[PDB]
Amino acid sequence: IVGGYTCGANTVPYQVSLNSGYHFCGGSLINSQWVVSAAHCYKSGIQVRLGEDNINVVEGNEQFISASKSIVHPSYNSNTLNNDIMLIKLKSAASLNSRVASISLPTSCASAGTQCLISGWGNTKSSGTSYPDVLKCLKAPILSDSSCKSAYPGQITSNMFCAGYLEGGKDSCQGDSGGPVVCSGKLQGIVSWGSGCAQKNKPGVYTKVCNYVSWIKQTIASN
Ligand SMILES: [Ca+2]
Repeated sequence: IVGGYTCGANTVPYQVSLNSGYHFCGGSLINSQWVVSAAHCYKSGIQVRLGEDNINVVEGNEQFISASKSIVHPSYNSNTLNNDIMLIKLKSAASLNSRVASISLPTSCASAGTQCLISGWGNTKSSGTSYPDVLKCLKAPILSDSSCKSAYPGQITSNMFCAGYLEGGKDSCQGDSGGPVVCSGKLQGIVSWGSGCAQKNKPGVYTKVCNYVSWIKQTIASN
């Protein structure tokens, strides 16, 4: 997250870290045994880390659970990043409380102008590299589809939305991928892609979760 603020320990209780020997992507806990992330975060051998703040220090609220199965969306296209969503089943159910909690799925899509919370352990610099060890947060609005398509001609599908600031300075970045965009207490987006981080006229692009609710619910019900 560039231009964000330190969330505070366990203030974003649905945020997960995906770990393969190191943190490589975020995700969101949507019930006691399932996480949603970005398909471009797919790899074998994932450990899901819940209850994290400092990802390099054991602080006492963590739960470390290996994945038992990963399901990339059937129509994911790695070249365009259309349908950039995947589900991860945990080998065992997590223990839910105030510091580790699921986030509700949306019943309706969010409209442009709605303010959302984006979080992650990604890079904090738009030029260069500095990775934080504690979770960072950013409040940002959903932008109009017209402005999103004008910033990224020919690249925005119906399964994507833009959020952030056209003036730059505040954005999600590398290492935030897969993490949540939460608006009015519902998971509306997944950190997906952008042209650099925090550049003028190049806001972040997010997977539009409301289009996938049926696929999520059907997949969970049978796996
Ligand atoms: Ca920790």
